[PDB]
Amino acid sequence: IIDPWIRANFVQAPNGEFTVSPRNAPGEVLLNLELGPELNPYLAHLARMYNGYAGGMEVQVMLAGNAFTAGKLVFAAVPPHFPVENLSPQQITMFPHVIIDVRTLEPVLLPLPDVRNNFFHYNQKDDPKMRIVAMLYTPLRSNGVFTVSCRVLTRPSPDFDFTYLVPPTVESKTKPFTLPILTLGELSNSRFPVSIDQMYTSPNEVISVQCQNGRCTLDGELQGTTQLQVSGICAFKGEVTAHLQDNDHLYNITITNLNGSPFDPSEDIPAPLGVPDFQGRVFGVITQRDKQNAAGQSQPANRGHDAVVPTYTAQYTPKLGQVQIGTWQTDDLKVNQPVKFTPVGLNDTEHFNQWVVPRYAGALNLNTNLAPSVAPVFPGERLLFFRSYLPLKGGYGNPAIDCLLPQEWVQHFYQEAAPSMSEVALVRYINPDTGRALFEAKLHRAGFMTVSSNTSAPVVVPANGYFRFDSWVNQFYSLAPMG
Ligand SMILES: [Zn+2]
Repeated sequence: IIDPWIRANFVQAPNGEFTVSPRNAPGEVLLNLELGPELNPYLAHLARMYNGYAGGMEVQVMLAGNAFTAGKLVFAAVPPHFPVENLSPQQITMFPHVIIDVRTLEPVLLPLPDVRNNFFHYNQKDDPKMRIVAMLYTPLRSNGVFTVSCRVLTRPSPDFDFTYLVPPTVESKTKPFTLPILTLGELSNSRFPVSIDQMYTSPNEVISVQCQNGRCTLDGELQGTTQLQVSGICAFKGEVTAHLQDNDHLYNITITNLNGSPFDPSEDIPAPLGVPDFQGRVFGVITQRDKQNAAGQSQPANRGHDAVVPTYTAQYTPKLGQVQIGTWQTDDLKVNQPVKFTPVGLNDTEHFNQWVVPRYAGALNLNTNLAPSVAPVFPGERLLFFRSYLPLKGGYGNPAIDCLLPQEWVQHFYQEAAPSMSEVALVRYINPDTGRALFEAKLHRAGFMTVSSNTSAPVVVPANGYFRFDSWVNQFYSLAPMG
């Protein structure tokens, strides 16, 4: 079935690119890949039309170093159900292996067999398979800071074959990860219902964030209070159940879900979906349309006013089903009638902290079912944000919400739901008139981006640039410096 061009020529793997520097030590696994069609884009296209597969492959490795470096790498094949975590460089020579110097101008070849105890593999129902492992065999001396770039190419062996025809692109587990082609003038903020202004790198005191809107993994798993509508970010609806007099007016509100269903407090969610996930005074518009008809040509009556929702206080308890608003010196809200809130911005920058999570069940309770905190782990990297600027009702300031993902990428990751081949995907930011990349970043499975920078500053880009998915990499991959 396979075209004889495919069987004769090597094509770059989707898990292909890696690095080796003299900051690496012999004993660290630089490359750990698994057998299967995902190592070849033509086979990855043909795999979406069949049910199963069997067969081994052939791997070519290119190294790019000069005549001023020294050292040896080793590439070996490791069978299924063998532990890989405590391999030493002495043990890896007891496998089918190849040892190469870094000064060479010629690529390296290794066959990767398909050792199995059955007739074929299924695309669903995964099972362990053969792997290829690379570690540094002798220490790397770049005498006369020099990072060496490396690529992996594959092609099928003469015994590789596909088994049963299924309808194309229906069966999952064969879908490739794609990233949508949208510019920053077309993306939207995911933690507040405005549009994205620029890209920005994190401050020196921000090393770990935990937000609850705009959290979604690359596999398409919504987390926290993340929903899909832009009109539902920082918005809620329900009925007024209470009234209070103060300097102001208070209007306690029992909230429901945004589809109209009542909110069950025992669900595995921190709060109803789409409530604000930061501390501050959210400014917006509250509105009522009545449920009974006063005469009025057989129509209901309507109210709409300005309101403030403070989320740092003891009465912002959306997990318990309550929220309290405020109208400055206005009393026109009927009790026992439905309300809807539409967010506009903030009132002032008082008690405004964007990286502090509210107490969703109030005081005397702990937040449960929270999305996990994210952070960079590689030495010398920081978080990358998408920054918008918000309106204020009064006072002085220039407030800003940062987000981890654009809302359109959340939507695309939900609709596609492709499997993740590794822990980190390498992306680049392409200038489409020339083809030159501007910077490169890491995109993690949990849904956040890190760059290699020393400053907290806005990122100056052209107007038509976009991100492009290039490869799946591992944790040892060393990004080029952004500045
Ligand atoms: Zn009142």
